[PDB]
Amino acid sequence: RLICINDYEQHAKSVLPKSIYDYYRSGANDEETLADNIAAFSRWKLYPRMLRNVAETDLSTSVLGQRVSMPICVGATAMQRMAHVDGELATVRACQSLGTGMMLSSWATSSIEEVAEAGPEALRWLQLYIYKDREVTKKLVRQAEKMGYKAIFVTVDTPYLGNRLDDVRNRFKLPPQLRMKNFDSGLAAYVAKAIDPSISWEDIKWLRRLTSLPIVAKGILRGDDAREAVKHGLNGILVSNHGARQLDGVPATIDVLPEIVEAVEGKVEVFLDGGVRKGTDVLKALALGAKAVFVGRPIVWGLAFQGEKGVQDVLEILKEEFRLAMALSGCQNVKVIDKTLVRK
Ligand SMILES: Cc1cc2nc3c(=O)[nH]c(=O)nc-3n(C[C@H](O)[C@H](O)[C@H](O)COP(=O)(O)O)c2cc1C
Repeated sequence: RLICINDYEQHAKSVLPKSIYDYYRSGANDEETLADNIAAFSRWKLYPRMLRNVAETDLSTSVLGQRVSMPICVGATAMQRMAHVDGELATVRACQSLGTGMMLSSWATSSIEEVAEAGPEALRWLQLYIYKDREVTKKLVRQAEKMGYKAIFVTVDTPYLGNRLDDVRNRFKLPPQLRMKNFDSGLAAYVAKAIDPSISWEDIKWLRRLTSLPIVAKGILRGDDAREAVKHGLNGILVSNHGARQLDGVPATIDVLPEIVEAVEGKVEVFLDGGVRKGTDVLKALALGAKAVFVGRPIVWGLAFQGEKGVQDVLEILKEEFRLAMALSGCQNVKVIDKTLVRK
């Protein structure tokens, strides 16, 4: 049956209700960036070295000082229990099995505590939105800290929700037996009521004083903004267009990655998400300077197939495709994945 990430998406389309599949699949508006996040990877070509000795390929690396088994981590995707009953709990258990990290959504269908208890040994980080209610915001950060989450990924590209046309057509909302457990399109209205469109760099200063955990700015697309995040004492940049779900017509993340890596001058780690489906995608992102990449939708499709096992399978497919891509390119470990491997 399912031997690559595209197969898991096709299976998911066959077994999820239309409104749930569409919520997970959609991009904003005409979905130009959604297509480009995938097409852009294909424009970057690989220049493999031969005869390097790849008997022993080591995929391990570090994210903000914490070891991971591979440079492929789970990105925040809201409300995972729509795809499968165990939702976030499963994801975290799969991450623990694989030895990689899970970024937990602020809009999870499982609590910060339920997920930590399910994956105590897993590397876990919290994705944060700055809520209008700063007491809501602080108690999410404090709960992450106490529960041995290792970083905060603050999403900075969502003052308002993007306009995902299928959610508006389907009048998206949660199934009746589910909730966000940490507290037109139903979700766009929720954002308008709950999430602060006023936040500025002053709020980043606030958050940077609030916690000693590492903080990564998620959703940066400009070098100037990245340099501002470094000036504010943040510890990494996640180059992201929110899975193409926010402003349509922004570039693909793999295309803006080199500007961001150049702008930060090695001062903080730079990560990528958006369109990662294949081991060669991971290799290209690392060659252009990313420390690791995050996967969003493939994880949801792993849930839709077979829950915890299905997330494990998706992660193992990515790991094996990445291993093969490294070996065929002449790379024994991630430290030798250099810029000459790629050209656009
Ligand atoms: C269904 C879905 C729900 C998402 N929920 C969140 C969220 O709660 N918080 C967040 O910061 N980003 C959210 N994102 C954006 C993802 O973190 C990530 O940037 C994006 O999925 C990466 O692209 P990919 O799906 O192509 O891998 C979501 C994306 C999707 C598809």
